[PDB]
Amino acid sequence: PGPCCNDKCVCQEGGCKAGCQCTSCRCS
Ligand SMILES: [Cd+2]
Ligand SMILES: [Cd+2]
Ligand SMILES: [Cd+2]
Repeated sequence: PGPCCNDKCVCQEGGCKAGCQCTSCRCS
């Protein structure tokens, strides 16, 4: 159970989660 973009920038759609550490999706 990790974050969302640990191995999947899921912002392009809606796969992210309440743990966006990645830096390639302007989540909020
Ligand atoms: Cd991302
Ligand atoms: Cd994310
Ligand atoms: Cd995101």
